[PDB]
Amino acid sequence: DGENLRPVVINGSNVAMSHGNKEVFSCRGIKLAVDWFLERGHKDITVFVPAWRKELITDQEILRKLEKEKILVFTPSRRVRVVCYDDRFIVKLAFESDGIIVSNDNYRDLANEKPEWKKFIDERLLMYSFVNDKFMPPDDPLGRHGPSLDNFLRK
Repeated sequence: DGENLRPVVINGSNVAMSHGNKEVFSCRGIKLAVDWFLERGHKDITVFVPAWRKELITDQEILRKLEKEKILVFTPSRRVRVVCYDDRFIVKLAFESDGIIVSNDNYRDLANEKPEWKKFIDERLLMYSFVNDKFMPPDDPLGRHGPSLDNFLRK
């Protein structure tokens, strides 16, 4: 009740994959997005990647530091392979933290589930594009009819 900037929650798996070669998990995509939000002034950032990424993937050592730095968490997975969907962990954290969800995933699945999540997703989803190492969020994140980038990123 004081931090005028919102928390940021990042779908790492989609970011990494949306960086570099479409099929390559280019970790470095996360840090770049984190450096977008750290220079803007955000202190609360969290990036959810499945645990198996620790164990077509480049720069895994990025996921070591961001984890130890309080920014990253490794969602559950194991063998039987089963991977608990990080999708829910992001939506629920961003919902309660009053933050944003950084993803090119529309989250139609979780929106369709319950009407509070559809409202929150459509109002607080921050989409993006990568051009090389240029993490460019739109300055019209809800299209034109919603807030600008600054307004969207702040309480």
